[PDB]
Amino acid sequence: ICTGPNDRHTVPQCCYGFCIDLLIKLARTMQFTYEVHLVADGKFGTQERVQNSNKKEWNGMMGELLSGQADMIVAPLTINNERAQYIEFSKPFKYQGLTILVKKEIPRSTLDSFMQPFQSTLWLLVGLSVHVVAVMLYLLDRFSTLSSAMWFSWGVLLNSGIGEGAPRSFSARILGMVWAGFAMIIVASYTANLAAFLVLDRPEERITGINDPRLRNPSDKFIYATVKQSSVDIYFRRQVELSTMYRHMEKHNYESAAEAIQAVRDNKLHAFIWDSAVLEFEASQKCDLVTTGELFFRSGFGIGMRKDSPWKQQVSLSILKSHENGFMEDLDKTWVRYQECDSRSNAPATLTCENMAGVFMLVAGGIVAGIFLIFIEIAYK
Amino acid sequence: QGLTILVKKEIPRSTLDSFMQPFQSTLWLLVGLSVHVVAVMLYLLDRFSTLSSAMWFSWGVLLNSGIGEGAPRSFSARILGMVWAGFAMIIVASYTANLAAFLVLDRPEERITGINDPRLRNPSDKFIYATVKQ
Amino acid sequence: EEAPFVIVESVDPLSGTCMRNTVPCQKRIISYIKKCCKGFCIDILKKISKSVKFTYDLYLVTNGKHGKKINGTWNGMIGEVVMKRAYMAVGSLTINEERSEVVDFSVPFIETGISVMVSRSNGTVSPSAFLEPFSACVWVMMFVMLLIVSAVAVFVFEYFTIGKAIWLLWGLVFNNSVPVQNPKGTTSKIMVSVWAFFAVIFLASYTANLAAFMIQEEYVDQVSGLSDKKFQRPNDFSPPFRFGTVPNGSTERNIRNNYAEMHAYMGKFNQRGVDDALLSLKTGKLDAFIYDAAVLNYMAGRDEGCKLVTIGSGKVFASTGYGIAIQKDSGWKRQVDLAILQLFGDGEMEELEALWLTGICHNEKNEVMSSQLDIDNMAGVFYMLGAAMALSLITFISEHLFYWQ
Amino acid sequence: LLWGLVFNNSVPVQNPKGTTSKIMVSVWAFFAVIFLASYTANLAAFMIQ
Ligand SMILES: *[C@@H]1O[C@H](CO)[C@@H](O[C@@H]2O[C@H](CO)[C@@H](O)[C@H](O)[C@H]2NC(C)=O)[C@H](O)[C@H]1NC(C)=O
Ligand SMILES: O=C(Nc1ccccc1)N[C@H]1C[C@H](C(=O)O)Nc2cc(Cl)cc(Cl)c21
Ligand SMILES: *[C@@H]1O[C@H](CO)[C@@H](O)[C@H](O)[C@H]1NC(C)=O
Repeated sequence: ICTGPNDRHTVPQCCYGFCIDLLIKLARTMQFTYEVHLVADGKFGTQERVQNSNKKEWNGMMGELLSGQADMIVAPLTINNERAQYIEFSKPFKYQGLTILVKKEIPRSTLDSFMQPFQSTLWLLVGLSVHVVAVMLYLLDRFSTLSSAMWFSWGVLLNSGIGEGAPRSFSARILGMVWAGFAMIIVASYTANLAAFLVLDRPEERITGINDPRLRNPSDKFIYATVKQSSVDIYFRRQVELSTMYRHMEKHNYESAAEAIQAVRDNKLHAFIWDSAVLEFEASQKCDLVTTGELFFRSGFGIGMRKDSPWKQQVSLSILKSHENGFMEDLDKTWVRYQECDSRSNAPATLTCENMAGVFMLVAGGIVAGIFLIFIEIAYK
Repeated sequence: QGLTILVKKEIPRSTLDSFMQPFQSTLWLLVGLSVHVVAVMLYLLDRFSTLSSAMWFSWGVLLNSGIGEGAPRSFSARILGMVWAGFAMIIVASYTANLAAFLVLDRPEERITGINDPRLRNPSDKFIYATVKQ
Repeated sequence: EEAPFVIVESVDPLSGTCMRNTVPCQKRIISYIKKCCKGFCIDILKKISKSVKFTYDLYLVTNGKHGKKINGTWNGMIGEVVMKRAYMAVGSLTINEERSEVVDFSVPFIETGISVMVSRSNGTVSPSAFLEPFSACVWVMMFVMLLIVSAVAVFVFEYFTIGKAIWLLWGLVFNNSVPVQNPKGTTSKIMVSVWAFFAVIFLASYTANLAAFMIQEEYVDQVSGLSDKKFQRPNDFSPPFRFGTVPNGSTERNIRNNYAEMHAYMGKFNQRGVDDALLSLKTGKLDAFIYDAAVLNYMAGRDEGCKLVTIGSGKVFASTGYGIAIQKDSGWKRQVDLAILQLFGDGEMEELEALWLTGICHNEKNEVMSSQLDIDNMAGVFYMLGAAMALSLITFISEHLFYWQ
Repeated sequence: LLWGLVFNNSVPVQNPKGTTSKIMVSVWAFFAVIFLASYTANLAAFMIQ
């Protein structure tokens, strides 16, 4: 049961999940009877000056613990110095860090058309030179079989076995013997160039952690931010070497944590900063979106208690002993480990029809040219 | 001026050893057997509704030559050879690809880069280097 | 000192007892034989003393162990804090429960656990090599265009035999099996010459792309985790391979006292001393190695060449932390915590890390040339060959099938 | 004929008969197919530096 006052509507609904699982597990150890409710403010809490000179208060669930409302916190509550002066923390049960989100990069974006490795000039150049050498062979054979030689030439380039022509001269022979070499060279170089184009088409490298130099000062092709008034700025703004990124974010900020995913999937945010185990469980579910391999802020959540409850030490011992049997690992496997998708380096971009279709257009060109050319025999006869 | 490091010329030509290298002896003998295998199979399939002929045809088509004017007169032999040819093409293709791979990603060694080269963070004894004492 | 966290060093006669940036380990070990020490945790003590500001000796352990107990009597640094001969112990030390009970523990400062080390791999290539460079679509559009152009050949020579032109055409794609009856007539020859162009473009583009798949990565190559039959079944799938750990340590009880077989199986392949296993894995003497996390995540990244890499670091087993051990219920336990939780905020942690911990092979190494005797991965084409042979036998069956009628 | 064979099959001609001859020529074709292949392989390097 879960009495959520943010439906002014206090409504009883239900709630569950990884944390709830750990709680319901731990319960059997120490005979816990417990109601459960949510936070009206919907934020963790931090030390903030109030009444403009009067006091320093905690604006959230942390305060609700200190205020006397709550008695123990179970949620992804962070650990640092500032909070440690008024709470008591169990050992951490789930380490984590700071990462970035980006959509899937490119499954197939490589080739356009088949003539691409050459450029139109050399095409027409060889198309001319072939008839050139053809008629030259023709004369050299004629004056010590025209259509014959025209075939022989314009075929040998095309690897076919059409026509049974030959040279009867000596000049034509010594010429064709290297005409063949030029033929082989063209096809060779063509293959080599196409291979080059298909192997060194690196679309883009996935941006690498916070220390990626592209972020040293960002180009406007890097939209990224956090949620205004999070606990991450306590390491962004409180650090001096990030104030530039701080200004970029305060201007690029997105509305909601869910608005971040909405905007990334909307091709309007192309990178997003947050904690590891918050996005990583959405990458392996939202297969079009994955993280970066790096970790920025070393910390791990834990359970909070009012200062010096008579079992602080006890629950910490239990959460330790219950961390290595199988509980955390198995609960992750069944609760955070979809493993539905697995990305890699820039794949070798399997060929699709839509960029290999161009040659079929010349196939259709031959098809149509047939029924035209056919009656030319009937005419010439 | 500044502070730098000296190393001899790295490698002008140190890449290839032998032509059979991209394959390894097993597959060689495997195809060498299978060719005669499919040859005699074609022979029987044509014989019982020209032996040396078929032996040529087969053991030639792998070699791109134009030797011999054989053919199949059956239907079974025809439909078999039509894909025997495909296997032929595939072998040569893969061979070229593998040799290209071996010739393109043979990076012998990268020339050591300045003082901040991590190989020097603690050196392996394959890095002899010093100054003049005093 | 049992790792790149504390370093022992003898005495220097030049600059006093030894250099700066190190602190004297003055331990009258065996009988004031002075040594001096530096490293990672030494640095963190030299910053603890900047906000608790006390005085401290530095004397090592009688037994050089990590803290296993016997008969309730304790050994190791724990063994010399349980008797409170020494008010506090730091350095490389895990955090379990049987240790968490006798004394207390601070907030951890670097996370560790269990992982596995193994000689890395050869260069494997998927059995699917042949099929890769195309979508299945073109592979049927092939037959489509073949049949339609054969029909056009029908139309043309109306003005060979159509159970034969297919033979020639299909042959031409796969690089010129064997010449046959060339269809006469100028128009026909034009159409076929056109087809040859499509051929030469096709085979070329093929070889081009197939010259890509052999230039990208591979080789997960080792395991899934402690749940694999590979581990728990010693001889089922692969008989002879064998692994182990080092006894005397913490990582024992978190395997023996919870897993059954692997303990009695490793009881014959354990090595005294850490780097003995490094020597073994250098020459294939042992197959796999299990130990603490951080010592491994270091020892790999600073070898000669990264031929020895973790098995998918992103996965860990029984993730716990190091820490700082204090005598029972002293009032200090708070301050040190309040102390250390500052340094995570001040970036100094990453600083000391870069001062010691970074590894060389951080970048993705070059996907190695995969020279192949790989009958295994090229097998699929042999199996399609056999499939052709079966189609042959059944087609011959069709002969008699028509023949009886 | 021989010179033609190296450069990928210009045009068929009078095939010399006799079993031994045919053996020798079939051997030569092997050298051919290895040669052209190795060529294309290497020429697919100079365009990657
Ligand atoms: C470490 O484990 C080994 C056995 O795995 C044992 O070391 C033995 O070492 C102690 C102390 O030197 C000796 O008293 C024993 O006789 C040794 N065993 C044998 C069979 O001879 C011991 O269990 C552990 N010792 C330490 C110091 O951790
Ligand atoms: O940033 C916020 N709230 C916010 C909401 C809308 C707009 C801006 C900020 N909360 C943080 C702090 C708090 C914590 O204990 O870490 N809850 C918590 C829990 C998880 Cl799992 C991840 C984070 Cl970042 C957070
Ligand atoms: C391939 O692996 C085996 C054993 O692992 C060994 O020959 C070597 O480590 C690898 N080969 C090369 C050439 O390094």
